[PDB]
Amino acid sequence: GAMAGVFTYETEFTSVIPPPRLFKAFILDADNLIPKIAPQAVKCAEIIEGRGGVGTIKKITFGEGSQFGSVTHKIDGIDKENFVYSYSLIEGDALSDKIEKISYETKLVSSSDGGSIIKSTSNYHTKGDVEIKEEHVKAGKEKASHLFKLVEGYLLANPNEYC
Ligand SMILES: [Cl-]
Repeated sequence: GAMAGVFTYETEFTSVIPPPRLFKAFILDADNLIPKIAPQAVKCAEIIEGRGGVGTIKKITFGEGSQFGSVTHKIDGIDKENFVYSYSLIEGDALSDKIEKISYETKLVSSSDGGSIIKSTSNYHTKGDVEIKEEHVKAGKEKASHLFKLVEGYLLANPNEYC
């Protein structure tokens, strides 16, 4: 029986937008917001099974920017009051014989200056010898980063939304 392990990588950035508005727009309204403002990034998001809570299975189809590829996510948890959203990658290019699943956690933390700290944890569920490239991981972190800036810009330009 092959070695089962977990490789954990955590990363953070800041936003001028405080957690309640950021969690409502960027996290809870991702399916509707991102295809609408960034069609090149996301073509659409479709719920396959569930209502939007824990256990929900959803397929995200990318735009031209990611060669109309796609990812399938399972929602592992949602804590609206603490701004925590957990989900697993259950179908995607990042999975292999070596990486069977990636569980992510996005947590919004408030700061005293009125902003947010966006804390992203990636947990890679490994099988056998572990061979994880820093370039492969950091391209995934850059990806999430440049997209967030499009969301942040839009929310600043449309202050009446997600209040
Ligand atoms: Cl990238």
